[PDB]
Amino acid sequence: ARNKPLGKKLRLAAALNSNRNPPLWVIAKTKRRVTRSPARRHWRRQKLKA
Amino acid sequence: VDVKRLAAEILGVGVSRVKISPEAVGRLEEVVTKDDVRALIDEGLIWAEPEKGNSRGRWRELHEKKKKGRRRGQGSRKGRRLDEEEAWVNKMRVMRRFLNTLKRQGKLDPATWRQLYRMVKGNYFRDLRHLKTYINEHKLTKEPVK
Amino acid sequence: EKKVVLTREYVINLRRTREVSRTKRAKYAVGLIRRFVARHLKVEPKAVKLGQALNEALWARSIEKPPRRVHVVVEKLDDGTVRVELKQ
Amino acid sequence: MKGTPSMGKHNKGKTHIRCPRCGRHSYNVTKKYCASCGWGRSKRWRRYNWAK
Amino acid sequence: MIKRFVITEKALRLAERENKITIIVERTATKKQIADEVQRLYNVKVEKVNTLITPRGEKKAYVKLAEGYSAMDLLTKLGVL
RNA sequence: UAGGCAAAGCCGCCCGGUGGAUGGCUCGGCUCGGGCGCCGAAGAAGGGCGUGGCAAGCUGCGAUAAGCCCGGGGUAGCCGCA
RNA sequence: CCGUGAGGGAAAGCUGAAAAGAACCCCGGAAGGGGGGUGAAAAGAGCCUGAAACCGGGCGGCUACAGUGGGGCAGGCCCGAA
RNA sequence: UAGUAGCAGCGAAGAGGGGUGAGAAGCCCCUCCGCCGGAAAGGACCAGGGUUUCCUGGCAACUUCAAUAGGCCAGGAGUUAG
RNA sequence: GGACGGGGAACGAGCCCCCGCGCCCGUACCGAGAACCGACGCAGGUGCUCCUGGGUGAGAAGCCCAAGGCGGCUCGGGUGACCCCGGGCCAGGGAACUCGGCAAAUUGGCCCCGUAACUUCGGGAGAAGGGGUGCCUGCGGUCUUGGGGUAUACCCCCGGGAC
Ligand SMILES: [Mg+2]
Ligand SMILES: [Mg+2]
Ligand SMILES: [Mg+2]
Ligand SMILES: [Mg+2]
Ligand SMILES: [Mg+2]
Ligand SMILES: [Mg+2]
Ligand SMILES: [Mg+2]
Ligand SMILES: [Mg+2]
Ligand SMILES: [Mg+2]
Ligand SMILES: [Mg+2]
Ligand SMILES: [Mg+2]
Ligand SMILES: [Mg+2]
Ligand SMILES: [Mg+2]
Ligand SMILES: [Mg+2]
Ligand SMILES: [Mg+2]
Ligand SMILES: [Mg+2]
Ligand SMILES: [Mg+2]
Ligand SMILES: [Mg+2]
Ligand SMILES: [Mg+2]
Ligand SMILES: [Mg+2]
Ligand SMILES: [Mg+2]
Ligand SMILES: [Mg+2]
Ligand SMILES: [Mg+2]
Ligand SMILES: [Mg+2]
Ligand SMILES: [Mg+2]
Ligand SMILES: [Mg+2]
Ligand SMILES: [Mg+2]
Ligand SMILES: [Zn+2]
Repeated sequence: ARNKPLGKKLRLAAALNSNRNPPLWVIAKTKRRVTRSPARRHWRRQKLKA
Repeated sequence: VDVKRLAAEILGVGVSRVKISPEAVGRLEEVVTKDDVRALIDEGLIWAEPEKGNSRGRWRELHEKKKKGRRRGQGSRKGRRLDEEEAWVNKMRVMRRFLNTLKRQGKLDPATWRQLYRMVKGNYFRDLRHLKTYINEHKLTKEPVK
Repeated sequence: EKKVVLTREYVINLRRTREVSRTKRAKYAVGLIRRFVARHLKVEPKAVKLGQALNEALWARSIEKPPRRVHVVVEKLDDGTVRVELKQ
Repeated sequence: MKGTPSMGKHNKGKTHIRCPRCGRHSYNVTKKYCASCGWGRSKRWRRYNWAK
Repeated sequence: MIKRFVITEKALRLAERENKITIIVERTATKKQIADEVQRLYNVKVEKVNTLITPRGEKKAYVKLAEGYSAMDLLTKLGVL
């Protein structure tokens, strides 16, 4: 929406900050054991209930 | 970048009318800023195609023919063109302002004015010419009305 | 800069366009011309380059009505490519 | 109409939003209380023994 | 209250052309507090403060310095450039 | 007449591909026994958000933010899962 | 992660003693392939073992005038080291 | 089953030449051809979505085909009010 | 905002010049035949919610074309059997088809003439039925809108518009 309340906006900000895979050096550090993040999502598929 | 998107904003035209010369294909990859596009426009490598205005030559010729009476016969009418209610408004104003002027100038006595006023309201007269003839035929004024 | 080694004039009959679906006729005619030139000049159909006036002539009446025939000039180049252009 | 066409109308409204106390998407904005923890109608935390 | 400076392409352009510094501050800082902090820390005069909250939840202030102080000079002095 | 002699197809073994069974392993579970037993307006539990040089999650922590101070133990290594 | 919600809710363990985690050469657009290395063993990061179904290849037997699977007897071809 | 159904139907569709590139019907540029034009299509914008926006790079996966394209992937950036 | 009252000071404006201050939150983009909901980059639903040039036309109808956008309702090519889906035409007959005229066809706009039984007197009614319709060349009429003529209407002259 165009007209957002700040509280909702800050929950959207948190989801934006967490939506990313582990860095490449983490994959190296863990010998490829850690390659995915549970916070990884796509805006079209996994919907936030914000 | 999409150079046509930037060029359209600068030229103030639609993207559908922005032309980029094929001779500037080498320089399209180097465009970064709108000022870069302004360089290409200045060199004549990007311009705007003139817009199309629908030509009215055929219409203007037809418009003259219709003024002479052509192409408005029975087979060319599909609905109502004459506003009957508007015609009444014009007919009343034409007749009333003529009769009210004659009374204001003293050429018509108020008794004769009232009879004609009610006869105009009663759809007795076809048009102003008919009203004038009636006035002249029945000597309702001292001098004939032109 | 490319030299011309052979020049010929052909009348290509496009009547086969009237035997295929109306929705593709002008595009089909482009394929007919490429196959014709490749056959008569012994090249692959992808080596045939069509001139702008020829392409415009085929499309002058939109996708449904290409002309029944085209009179073209064919030029073979020193490197084996072939150019086809409307005779005008 | 009750199936796919009517699902089209679930695109713009809401019954619940996030609850400030428990954080779930369970605060009934019309009723003004949380369907999960009871915030807004109950100062004690809602939790029933029939729930595991 | 100041967390860092913004030294992006847009921020540097606003420093040179409009005498503005761009900073990230605590999200609860107001325009009044931002202006006071900049004046106290850097001994400049603030003309006005424009603020926004970024989609990542951080408060950004475009701070326009008065017409006797250079935004470009202040960034150089701080060594953030 | 049968063999050289063969289509598509069938059966069996070997090798490979696919798959992840079996076997071994186990810083996890479960059951039983013993202990110990309240926290909160000095603002709890719970939640949200933030916090690492490169850091998304978990764990920890709270703008002093995988941490600050004092003491005791522990001596040469350390910067959680990783 | 699913449901507006009350609520509901998975899958997913294993290189090696040591990274010694594959130098270097050739090919490929690249994933990669060949050669050549490490190791007791490729166990190669898609990582212990690696079954069956299933699919590919090789080998044995059959294969276009003969109606199918199972058993017994007689025979042909092929295997028959322990 | 099977390299089979579907990738038709709801009144638009492509073509020529050039460039890029390992590779081009499909990416970029021009020309020609078409569809909408009181709108499944142009202008604005609420809720809802939440970064999908913009720039650079890319093609293992994702798009009913292709791809050097992309609402995809990686890195960076962007929302200013008496 | 005004009025009508009460109280107070000696100053002082609704006028002119001049000075100061104006916090907090939203603000990107889609806004849908791919950014929303429908498990989907779904012919549905939400939102065509609000706005739209020219010609023809009664028309915000259809058809054609601007401004502006699109060729992405995200397979391509060849062939031109049958059969299927969606369309066109069909001699003579004209419902013989079929449960049934289902489907298809006929009619169709506008102007003139004309219009029955019945009726709750309103209607029935576009009843029914008959005729006309293009293009071109001239001649008129009814108005309208400005200007110029003694000139506010009429009248004359000039320019434009409608029927
Ligand atoms: Mg959705
Ligand atoms: Mg006509
Ligand atoms: Mg009337
Ligand atoms: Mg129901
Ligand atoms: Mg409600
Ligand atoms: Mg603001
Ligand atoms: Mg065989
Ligand atoms: Mg807590
Ligand atoms: Mg193994
Ligand atoms: Mg033996
Ligand atoms: Mg098929
Ligand atoms: Mg159309
Ligand atoms: Mg297409
Ligand atoms: Mg059209
Ligand atoms: Mg229309
Ligand atoms: Mg629209
Ligand atoms: Mg984009
Ligand atoms: Mg890009
Ligand atoms: Mg992305
Ligand atoms: Mg905007
Ligand atoms: Mg689609
Ligand atoms: Mg246009
Ligand atoms: Mg096809
Ligand atoms: Mg017939
Ligand atoms: Mg019958
Ligand atoms: Mg019968
Ligand atoms: Mg019918
Ligand atoms: Zn709650």
